[PDB]
Amino acid sequence: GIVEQCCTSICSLYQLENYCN
Amino acid sequence: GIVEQCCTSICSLYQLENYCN
Amino acid sequence: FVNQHLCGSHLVEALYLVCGERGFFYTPK
Amino acid sequence: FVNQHLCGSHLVEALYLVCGERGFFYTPK
Ligand SMILES: [Cl-]
Ligand SMILES: [Cl-]
Ligand SMILES: [Zn+2]
Ligand SMILES: [Zn+2]
Repeated sequence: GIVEQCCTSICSLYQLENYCN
Repeated sequence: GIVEQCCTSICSLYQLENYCN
Repeated sequence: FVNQHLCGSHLVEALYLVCGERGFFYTPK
Repeated sequence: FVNQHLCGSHLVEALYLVCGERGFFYTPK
């Protein structure tokens, strides 16, 4: 999930875009 | 939607719970 | 609309605290 | 895990910025 990916390493805005609708 | 309901009036905790998964 | 977006920023934070492990869905207009 | 809870608070704020009008679903573990 997003917590696993982005709280263990820094997620850029482009990486966070994958979780958008 | 949540913006219509809760940005025009103060929504309680239970009203916000309607937008949980 | 800037004012609408500012309210939405607080909308997401409140849902995160209220919903907890369930999570939430947000959709602007 | 308090730090996990704190991290999720910034995550939902970040999602609200990038997704914009598209919206998003927040589904933690
Ligand atoms: Cl504000
Ligand atoms: Cl923090
Ligand atoms: Zn503000
Ligand atoms: Zn913080």
